[PDB]
Amino acid sequence: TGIHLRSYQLEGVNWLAQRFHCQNGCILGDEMGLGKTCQTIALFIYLAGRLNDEGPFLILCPLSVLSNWKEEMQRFAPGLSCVTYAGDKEERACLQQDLKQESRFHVLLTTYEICLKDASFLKSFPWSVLVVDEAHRLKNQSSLLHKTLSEFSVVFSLLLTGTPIQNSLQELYSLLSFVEPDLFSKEEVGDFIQRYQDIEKESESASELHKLLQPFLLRRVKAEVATELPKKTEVVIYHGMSALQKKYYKAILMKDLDAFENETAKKVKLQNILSQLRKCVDHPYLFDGVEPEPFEVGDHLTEASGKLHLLDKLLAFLYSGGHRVLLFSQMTQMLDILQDYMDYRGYSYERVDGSVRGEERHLAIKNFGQQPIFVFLLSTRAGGVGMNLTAADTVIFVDSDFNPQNDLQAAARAHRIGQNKSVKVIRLIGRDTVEEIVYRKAASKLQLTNMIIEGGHFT
Amino acid sequence: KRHRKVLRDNIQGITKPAIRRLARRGGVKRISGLIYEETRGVLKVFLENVIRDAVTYTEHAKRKTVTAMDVVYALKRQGRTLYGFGG
Amino acid sequence: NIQGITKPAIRRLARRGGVKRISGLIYEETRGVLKVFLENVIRDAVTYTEHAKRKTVTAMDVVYALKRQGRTLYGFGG
Amino acid sequence: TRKESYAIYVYKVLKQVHPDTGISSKAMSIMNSFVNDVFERIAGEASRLAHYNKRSTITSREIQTAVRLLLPGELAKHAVSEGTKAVTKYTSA
Amino acid sequence: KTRKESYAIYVYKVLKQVHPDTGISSKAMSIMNSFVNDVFERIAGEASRLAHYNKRSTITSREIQTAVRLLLPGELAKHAVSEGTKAVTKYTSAK
Amino acid sequence: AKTRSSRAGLQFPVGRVHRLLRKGNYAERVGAGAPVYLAAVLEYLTAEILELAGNAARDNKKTRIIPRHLQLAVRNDEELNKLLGRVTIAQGGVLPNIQSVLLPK
Amino acid sequence: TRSSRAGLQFPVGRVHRLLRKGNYAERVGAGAPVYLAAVLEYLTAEILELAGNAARDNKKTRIIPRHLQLAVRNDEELNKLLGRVTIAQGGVLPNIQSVLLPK
Amino acid sequence: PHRYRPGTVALREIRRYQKSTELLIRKLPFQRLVREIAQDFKTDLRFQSSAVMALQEASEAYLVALFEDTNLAAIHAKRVTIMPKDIQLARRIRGER
Amino acid sequence: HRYRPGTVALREIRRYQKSTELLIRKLPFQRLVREIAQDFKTDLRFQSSAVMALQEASEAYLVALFEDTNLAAIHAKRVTIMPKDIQLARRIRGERA
DNA sequence: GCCTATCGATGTATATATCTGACACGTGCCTGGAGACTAGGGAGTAATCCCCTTGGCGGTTAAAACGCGGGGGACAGCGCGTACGTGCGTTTAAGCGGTGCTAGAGCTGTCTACGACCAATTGAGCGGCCTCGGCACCGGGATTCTGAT
DNA sequence: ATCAGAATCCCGGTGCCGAGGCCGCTCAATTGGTCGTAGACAGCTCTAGCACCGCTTAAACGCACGTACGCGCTGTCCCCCGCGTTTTAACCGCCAAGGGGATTACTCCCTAGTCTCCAGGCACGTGTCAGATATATACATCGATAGGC
Repeated sequence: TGIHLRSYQLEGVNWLAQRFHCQNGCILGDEMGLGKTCQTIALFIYLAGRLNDEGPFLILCPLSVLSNWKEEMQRFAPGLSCVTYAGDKEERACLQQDLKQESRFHVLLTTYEICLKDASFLKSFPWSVLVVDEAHRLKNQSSLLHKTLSEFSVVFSLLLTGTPIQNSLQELYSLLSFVEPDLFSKEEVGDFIQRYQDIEKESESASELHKLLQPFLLRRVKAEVATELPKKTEVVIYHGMSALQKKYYKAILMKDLDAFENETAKKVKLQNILSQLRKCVDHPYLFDGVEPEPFEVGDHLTEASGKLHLLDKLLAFLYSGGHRVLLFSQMTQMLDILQDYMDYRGYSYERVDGSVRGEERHLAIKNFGQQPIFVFLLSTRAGGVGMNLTAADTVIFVDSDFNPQNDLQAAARAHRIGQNKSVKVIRLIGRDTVEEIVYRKAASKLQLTNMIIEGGHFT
Repeated sequence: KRHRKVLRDNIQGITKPAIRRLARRGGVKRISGLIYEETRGVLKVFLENVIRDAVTYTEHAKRKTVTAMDVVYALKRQGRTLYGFGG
Repeated sequence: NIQGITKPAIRRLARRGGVKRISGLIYEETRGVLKVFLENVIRDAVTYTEHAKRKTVTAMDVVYALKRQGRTLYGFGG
Repeated sequence: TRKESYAIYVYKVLKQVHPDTGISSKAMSIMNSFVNDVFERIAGEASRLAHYNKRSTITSREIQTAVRLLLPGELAKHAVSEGTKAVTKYTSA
Repeated sequence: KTRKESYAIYVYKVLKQVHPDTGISSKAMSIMNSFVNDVFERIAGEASRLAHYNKRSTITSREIQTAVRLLLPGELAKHAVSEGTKAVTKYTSAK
Repeated sequence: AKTRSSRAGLQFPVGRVHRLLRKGNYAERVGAGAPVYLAAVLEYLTAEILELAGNAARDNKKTRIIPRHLQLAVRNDEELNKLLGRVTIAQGGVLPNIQSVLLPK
Repeated sequence: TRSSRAGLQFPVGRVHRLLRKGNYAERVGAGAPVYLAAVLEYLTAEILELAGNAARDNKKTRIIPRHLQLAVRNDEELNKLLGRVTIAQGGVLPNIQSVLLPK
Repeated sequence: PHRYRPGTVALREIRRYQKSTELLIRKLPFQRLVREIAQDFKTDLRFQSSAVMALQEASEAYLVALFEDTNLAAIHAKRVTIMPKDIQLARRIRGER
Repeated sequence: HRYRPGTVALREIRRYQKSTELLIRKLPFQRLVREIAQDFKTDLRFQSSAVMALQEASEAYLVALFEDTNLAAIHAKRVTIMPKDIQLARRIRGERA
């Protein structure tokens, strides 16, 4: 057997074991990480070692977590032969001959791009189950990921999340239907939009909708599990733009001058003004050549965004208060600007980015942990998932997101499997800018969702 | 360092081997490298003429997208005909 | 009677065509090329003549033929 | 929305020369554009012929000679015979 | 009996505009007359084709202007264009 | 049969052709013979073309005609090649050709 | 006249008439013939300049086909416009390639 | 070790590229170049996707034709290597100016 | 004495480039035209002008192709035109069958 | 110095395998086609006028033809060493799967500014006959040459 | 080398007449008012196009090497040019038929446009299997070595 750690584990396992004893797939929507893996692996050894169902398991999880996923397996379940399919095409080819032709595993560990390319094995070789978490691609019924996976050969499968429904009900019935479409296909064919009239039955029978779901989905809240109950406080920094980017802001709204041709904000493309306005408020030197001299490093960088004018002092102040931080950016070039600021300060940082390999990411975890590195520089999409980044006392969203579910996912890198400090969360806003507008529209998506969607064990 | 990146002009993005690959389809056995830049120039003149007329069709239609028929009419008005993109 | 296109006539043309020296094999080839060219022109002009129910060819049939054959000659006709 | 095409006619004609065969949408698309082109070429010439011969009215005679003014001889001769056969039996109806 | 129109007097007067001292030959006039027709022929074909491609019953100044910019290279086009709009301006300002 | 094409024994749509001619502005008027004659010509041409393409397709073991087969036929018939000389076929390619000088010996 | 109303020497009414007969469209707006006439008059004049100059260079006053051809072959856009076009008795540009010439 | 004689593989390439018919320029570069030239005529203008493919078909086709003429020009000079002047002569003799 | 080889050829070129007059004897050309045309149809009559128009167009048509052949020979680093040059040029025009 | 092998190298052809998205196909739906109908003048017929091309005549000259020397270019072959075809390892960014946004293509309905239309009106520009001097083309010059020393 | 002389311009003279003008007139362009339609305007819809990320890798790039090709060089020779020669019929001005074109008056058939009726053609959804693709052969032809002989 594995380990006993947390009170909600066995109840969840018994629920899951019951669900699969009901001979269906199901959904577990509890908060982020929480060792849902652990409870899932407990379910596996419940199969392998109480049911004695040693039918080979398969798992898909993101590239950022695979090594930590192995670590979670290695911590408590080396009693399962868990093998990972990874690496160069040659490596992938060898592992076919070495293992797929050989069945010498309890668990197959895989990630999405590889399993899509090598789907033939996943069609052809029967698994006991697939499991997927962070599965939010399955929000989209156009995703080839879902279309292929729904074709793969399994007895049943388990769907996991701690961030359900990023935008809209179609995501729900997609997620819902793709687990048991043999019943629910009519739902994604759109009959459910009728059955619950596009959610417009709303608060007047949200219990009815969730009564459709509570027989099939469990979700348990972190605040309900309470436990460590750390602080998470969000704050928002409405601050103005600097005069240079203000002029660029006018120009992006109106016209670029030939000064902005020598700096070459004209002779460049314009067919997403929002993206350009965002860059403008975010930092004008995100535009190539808008840095007035490429050889320099200096206060012009720090001033050319009103954000950096504050964030320099804020970072220095926070670091001086011993508060270490995670910085999440919408765009890598702003992380570069932030890293240029780090380099300009000589402040010491870690970074993870889509180009960074998972092993390099893993060590970057051990490098931002374990030592007083000022900041972890994180791509929101790649970096938001899974990790136990407790080493930061703080998080700042340098640039605003379009789905608060991303902010939740990113913030929930704290507290997952415990956190033991006060954590402060900070949102930067261009005061009197589009950033306010994006914020308001994002908040609207939040207000559209939880007020009904919160049902679950909540109900 | 990272503060900026410099990128080659897309004219040179017509790669040397791509030209060879096309030239081989034209039956070209053996090539002196000056061919490559010369071809780019030739193509640029060729593209420029077609594009100008195409955009001219687009503007007379007051469209904001270039329409594929604008290219067809441009090609055909410039005396070259290409089926399989409407007609 | 194709030899009615004299050698020195061809040479005169080639001189306007800036040719310094001419191998004699050119002359028979020239007559060949010209004959095919003329015939294709004659074809269409006669066709316009027939279509107009005419017995008499007009330069209009010629210029129409030329216009169909990717050429035009200002000065004749109109 | 709706648009015409020749496709069904091309399809049936295909089943004449090669029954038990099919056609890519690409090819059918190509065929349509080709038929469009041929139609344009003849009709413009028929215009000029009628204009030169002062006729307000395009007539079959214009069609015949226009095709003669476009096709290589044997194709024209075949085409002329086919148009003749079709028109004569049609008007005989 | 027979009669036929020309462009000739207009060309002749235009010649007298550019070079009042200067003369011409009937041969040249024939060439010019043919040339004038061929240009008109070219423009009108485009103008028709444009209107058809734009589902338009009616050709107007736009078709001529754009056809000219299609048919003419260089500032020669834009001179002609500006003269056209200018002449249309005179016409439209005239009564 | 009501269908005029059927009275013409054609496949091609006499009625549509007649309408197109009426709308084609090619002259002020159109005589009732002109549409029929053109329709037959087009039908003949299409068949003569498609037959060679169909052969090329069959020779390539394929029951469905694809652009390559058209291009081959159009370029194998030099009369089609001339008729379509100012014309290009998407993904048609070209006929195989090596000039003998390039061959090794 | 409409020609005079436009301040053009070219015959706007004749141009309009020709458009009527030319069937180029079902309908024509009044500006079209006006604008087109101006184009033709302009291009006519522009040619006649070089023709007169060539005649002056030839010490002639009666413009002659030689002058017209030489003019066209010395104005590239016109040579391009008339590239598919030939002029009776016009001849060619006098020129020879250096390979041919004596040392 | 081993090596093929010069041109031997190119002959296999030539045969392969005469049988195959796919487009040969990388689409993404080709799109970028077009959109640049478009901006050079018109500061802002969008594109239909298919229009780009239509352009690339015409472009590569046009080029391939010009290659053959240059090939024959070099062959006419009893040269196997092609050189730019053969292209210029070809364009000149194509009447393309 | 004799004038040296190819010397007066240049004066001839200069003459025939500077002059602009027709180069072909009318009656032979007319006879050729007529006895060709008879194979298109019997007793075809002609506008007198049509013969001259045809001759002009024919002379012009050859003249250009001749100059194209000249360049072809020149590119071959030869000064004497040879039949291969014409056949290449006509095909590079695309106007040869 | 072959010319025939030899292995065998690395190739593409041809093998049979399972697999899917594009395609033959059936649907309801409907507008453009078909079945009527009339209106009138476009196209046709026979008509005459006369011009034009036809065939023909003559004499004079230039153009074509032919004989020739040769030197000059076309041509073949040779040595030189460049630069380019090849196979290598390394890097880039092409390609792809997304993610999310909305600008504008496409449709809708409304109308009324514009042009087609018909009547009469006038001189624009056309044709016919007219006189002239810019044009050819002439003879005989001077110039400005090649090309032999 | 320089001067020879051949054949190229430049010039005044002769003279011809196509070009340039004027007149008679007619018909089409101008002026003018009416009908009714297009298509310009405004509005609403939602597509497909634009943008950055995450990730795989086939691809491009760059490297080093040797090949043969391009190239300048050579000599050989012969077919071209330039030329005087004789021969030819194109040329041109001349004549004169009469076929064919261009001409008009009277004419019916033919098509434009009429409305009625309605299914051939289409947009759409369908099932399914042809080409897709796996990877395996086969045995190619391409090779080198370098056989022997």
